[PDB]
Amino acid sequence: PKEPEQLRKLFIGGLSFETTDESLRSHFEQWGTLTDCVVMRDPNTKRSRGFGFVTYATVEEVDAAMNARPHKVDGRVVEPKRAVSHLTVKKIFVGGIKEDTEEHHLRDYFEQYGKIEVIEIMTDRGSGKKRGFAFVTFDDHDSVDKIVIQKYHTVNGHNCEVRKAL
Ligand SMILES: CN[C@@H]1CCCN(c2cccnn2)C1
Repeated sequence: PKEPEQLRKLFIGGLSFETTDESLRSHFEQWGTLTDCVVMRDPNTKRSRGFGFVTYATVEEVDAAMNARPHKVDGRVVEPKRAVSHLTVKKIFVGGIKEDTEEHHLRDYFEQYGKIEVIEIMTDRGSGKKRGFAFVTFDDHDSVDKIVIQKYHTVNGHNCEVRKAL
């Protein structure tokens, strides 16, 4: 069936106050079918609040829209983000990797979510032994947002716990 609607929405911040439901839709329809598209406005003045949201038919369409950033909508670069599960960060904690998980295990898996800048496999300050967790830093927050909404992460045969970090 259909992916949950929450996972198909993009919050668009930084809109030009002249962007309308129609111009936001015409822009974002380039990357998929939009089932919803709304500019948020003041209830009394009708003046734009400078943000809005679009809902795609599928998660792959959300991905396509995010991969097409930066988006310049009505002359202004906007800020799309997936809906809250916003804690906008570029780093994840990866736990449950035990002592046999290496850098290449984490890189080969996580590189398909985004461009990796740092992998830090955590070791004991006294003994140097691996502690069984790591941090991965990406160049952009959407990688992290995709990662943390998955129910499961399997890396090196381990079922891992993944959370946003700082
Ligand atoms: C072994 N438990 C670790 C130690 C410190 C890192 N940590 C987290 C968890 C979520 C986000 N950032 N860091 C928990």
